Amino acid sequence: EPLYSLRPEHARERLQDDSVETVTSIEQAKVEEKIQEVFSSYKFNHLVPRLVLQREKHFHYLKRGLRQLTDAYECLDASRPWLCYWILHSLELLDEPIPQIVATDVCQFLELCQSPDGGFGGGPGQYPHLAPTYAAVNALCIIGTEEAYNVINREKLLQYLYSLKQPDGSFLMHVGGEVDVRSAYCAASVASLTNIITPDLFEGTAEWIARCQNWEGGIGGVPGMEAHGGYTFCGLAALVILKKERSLNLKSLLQWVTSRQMRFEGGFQGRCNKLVDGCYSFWQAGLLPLLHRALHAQGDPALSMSHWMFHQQALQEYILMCCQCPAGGLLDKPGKSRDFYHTCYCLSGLSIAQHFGSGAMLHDVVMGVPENVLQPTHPVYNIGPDKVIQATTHFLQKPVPGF
Amino acid sequence: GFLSLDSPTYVLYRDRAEWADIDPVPQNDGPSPVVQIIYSEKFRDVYDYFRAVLQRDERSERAFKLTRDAIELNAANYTVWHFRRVLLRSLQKDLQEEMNYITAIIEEQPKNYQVWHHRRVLVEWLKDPSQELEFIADILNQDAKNYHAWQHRQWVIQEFRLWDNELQYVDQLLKEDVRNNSVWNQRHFVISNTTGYSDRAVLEREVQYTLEMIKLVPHNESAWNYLKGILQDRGLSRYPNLLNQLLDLQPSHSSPYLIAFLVDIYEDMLENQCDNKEDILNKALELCEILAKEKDTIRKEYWRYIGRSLQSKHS
Ligand SMILES: Cn1cncc1[C@H](O)C1=Cc2cccnc2[C@@H](N2CCN(C(=O)OC(C)(C)C)CC2)c2ccc(Cl)cc21
Ligand SMILES: CC(C)=CCC/C(C)=C/CC/C(C)=C/COP(=O)(O)OP(=O)(O)O
Ligand SMILES: [Mg+2]
Ligand SMILES: [Zn+2]
Repeated sequence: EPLYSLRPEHARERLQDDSVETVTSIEQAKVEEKIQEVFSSYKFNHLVPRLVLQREKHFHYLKRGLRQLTDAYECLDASRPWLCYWILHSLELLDEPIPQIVATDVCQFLELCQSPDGGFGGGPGQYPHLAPTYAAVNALCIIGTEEAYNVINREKLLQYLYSLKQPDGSFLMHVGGEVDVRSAYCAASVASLTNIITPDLFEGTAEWIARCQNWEGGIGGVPGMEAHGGYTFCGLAALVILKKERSLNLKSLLQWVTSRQMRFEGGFQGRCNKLVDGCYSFWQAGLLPLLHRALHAQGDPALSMSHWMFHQQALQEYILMCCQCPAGGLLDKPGKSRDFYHTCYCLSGLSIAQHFGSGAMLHDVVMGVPENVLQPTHPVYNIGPDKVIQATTHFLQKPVPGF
Repeated sequence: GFLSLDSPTYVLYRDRAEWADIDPVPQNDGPSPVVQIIYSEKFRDVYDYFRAVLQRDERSERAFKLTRDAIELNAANYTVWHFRRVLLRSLQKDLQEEMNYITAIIEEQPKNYQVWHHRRVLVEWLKDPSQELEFIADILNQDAKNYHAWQHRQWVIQEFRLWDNELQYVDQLLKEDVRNNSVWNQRHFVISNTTGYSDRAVLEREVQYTLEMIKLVPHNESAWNYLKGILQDRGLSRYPNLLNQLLDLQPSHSSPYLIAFLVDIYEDMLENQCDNKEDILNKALELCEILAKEKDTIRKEYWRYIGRSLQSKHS
């Protein structure tokens, strides 16, 4: 019918296991049967399909979570700036305002997470780490007040990034920590937003990230590892920031990412032969605007002037039909419990799937009710494009710190 | 003298005699809190005591046992892991007992980043990789796609030069699940770091093995990605027999993967000044249209992009 996933021909997209069953085919078939039940529900209940983003339920879930969380969140006690970021960004995508008092309370809490040696920890008094540093800077840029900008100690932040920098061009996540592509992205994101990029900070970084692109076309956590959506987004987004996307084979990358959209489910998988997951709506589909900008900068004449190189409609259908929790919040797939991480990325991926843009060109695809339209998101930073412009302009009136 | 966190006789640190001297330090969440977690009593109790030993930098046997509880409560707390490693060195703890502990904790939470990083630090300290491959194989026996397990496996093999039995282990896992992409990745990792793919006998063996895998399971994307990945290097057009050999699977072993591979062969032929240039282009454009409209419509935008791209370049 008007919904791609509900067309009779869509039944042909089901798994073809070639009569050879393995753990992979068995697990995929189970997910497909579950998704088919969701897709068929309208037909079985004799109702007209209505794709509605449950804005009010999502807002209630988010406004509450911003102040207080159950003990189910104990496993995120060293990730508190991530929770600020996930919630504040989900509220920004839903066009929900931050009361000036809440903005102030977030600023003050992120100040407590900030290390006297630079960067942010996952909670008050915790050691600094690149992942809560990225989340804290992103959350402060979402608030975007002078008070939020002033929380960041730019000189100590630069000193902190230098303390993690490795001779091979990579970065540690934290002191005595692990090295992987996420760290290059977390460092490049905070350094570009706060205007602390010195001539040698990212020396060898582009080359180290390019060594993470493997035989599949995608990018692994470290050289030699299996290509993965989260790492591929981190790798490409860091190269966009560094203006070094050409270090990658962009065509093998384009082919690998597009192949990650599931023909049946419509959503994206994180790796080849794994299951669909709503958060890959951002990590994987977020690569298509980055590749479009990269190919366009090389003057590609065959690029679309209205759509991203993925099925925008099928992704929105997967998110709207399978990833909404009735009580508010979004999830990985049907049968999974809601969480602020999936709420953030399902809505981020929905915004990307709704909003196309390339220079002068602007084209929206809004599946279901028109009220489903979200605020746009910057494909590099995953914060509002207006917040990116405002933060960059503000930090550009400050000099890059000296030694 | 361990008192397990799940033990029916576990007692809160605030009710323990050997901890009476120390005042627990509460978390400073500020006056108006945000993303405040309503911690369970057990969690709050261990973390208020951990905050006290950390703030005073107490490098004691009791602080060491306390980190085990704090890790058990939240194994992602990297500050706790850092302090535990400070204590392992300061207290001169037996690192083989610490390996027994990390083995048990990884078995419980095999997806946690911190646990694998700690195991790597221990292996580095001990300069002992002897237990590694067998421990990883036990994790992979439970989840054959565990990304941290495969990453630790590659680190182990590369660092300690344990290449010799890896292709055999890869062959075993591929028999179990030919669709396991992490295993196809390991295959490439092993070959590229040993013989390489420049050795013609190795390349031939790999392409034949992959083609036999494709015949058994034609819709298995991993084997198709692997065949492409090992040949795309020198260029698909460099292998003239490949096209005819795939075109001979068109009635029997067809899939949008076979069709997509044909388009990749045609793209490369068109870039390397092939004979019957206009014929190749139209063959490629026909397959692009079939893929976009019929066989692979989820990728319609990609296939239309390729169609336009091929036209723009090779018209
Ligand atoms: C890779 N992937 C893709 N879908 C999911 C994942 C992973 O589960 C995953 C994603 C991720 C990405 C960025 C920052 N933090 C995390 C974190 N999540 C944990 C679960 N969670 C969460 O709310 O759980 C509750 C409180 C409901 C139990 C959301 C945050 C995490 C922490 C350790 C590890 Cl090994 C993996 C992950
Ligand atoms: C900026 C930043 C910190 C980005 C993080 C990116 C991200 C999502 C990373 C995931 C890394 C990883 C080892 C996943 C494996 O888990 P899995 O078993 O869930 O993978 P799968 O979904 O393919 O099964
Ligand atoms: Mg760590
Ligand atoms: Zn997910």
